[PDB]
Amino acid sequence: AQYEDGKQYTTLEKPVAGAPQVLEFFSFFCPHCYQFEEVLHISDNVKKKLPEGVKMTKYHVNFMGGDLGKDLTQAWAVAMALGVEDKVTVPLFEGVQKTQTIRSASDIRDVFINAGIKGEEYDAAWNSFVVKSLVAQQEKAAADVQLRGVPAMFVNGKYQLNPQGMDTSNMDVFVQQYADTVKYLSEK
Ligand SMILES: COc1cccc(-c2ccc3c(CC(=O)O)c(-c4cccc(OC)c4)oc3c2)c1
Repeated sequence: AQYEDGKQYTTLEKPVAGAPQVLEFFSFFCPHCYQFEEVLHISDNVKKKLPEGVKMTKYHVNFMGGDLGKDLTQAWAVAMALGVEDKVTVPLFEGVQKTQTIRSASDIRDVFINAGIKGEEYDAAWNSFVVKSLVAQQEKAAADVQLRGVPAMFVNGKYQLNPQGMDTSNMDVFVQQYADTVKYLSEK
C-alpha cells in the first residue's frame, strides 16, 4: 500500500478513547517544534487539507525546560483560555529559542503584554481555575499516549504521525506528505 502502519505513521497499541480528532503536542523549548511552526507551518497546512470545521487541538508539554517548561504550559493554557494563540505563538518561540530572552514566568508574561493582552487579563487568567483545568487537560492528553517526544500528532487516539518516514530534501514536499497523511488517517 502507499500508506502503511510503520512508515508514514504508527498505530497505538493502547488506543485512547474519546480523544480529539487531530491532537498535536509541542514545546516552546523543542527545536523541531520551532521548525514545524516557524519554517514549515505544519499545523496550518494540516488544517487546510481537513474537512472544514474539523477540530485541531494543540497542547504544550512539560517534559522539556524543567521549571520554565511547566510555566510555558500554564501560559499556553492562558493563551488558549483567551484565544490568543495566534498572537503569542511566534513571540514565545522566538523568546525561548531565538533571542533567548524568556528566562522566567515574568518574561513569558511580557510576551503577552507586548502582544496586547492587558496585565489584569493575563494575571486573572493565569491564576484561574479554568486555566488550572486546562493545564490538567493538556497533561492528561499527553499522559494518555505516554508522550516522551515532541513534536507529535495523533489522529483519533489511534494513529501517530511518523515524520521519520518522509522526505526532507524539500520543505514543501515534506509538509504536504505530512498533511496528506493526516488527511488519509482522518478518513480511515
Ligand atoms: C525539509 O524541511 C525541513 C525544515 C526543517 C526541519 C525538517 C525536518 C526533517 C526531519 C525531521 C524529523 C525526523 C527525521 O530525522 O526524519 C523530525 C521529527 C518530528 C517529530 C518527532 C521527532 O523525534 C523522534 C522528530 O522532524 C523533522 C523535521 C524539514
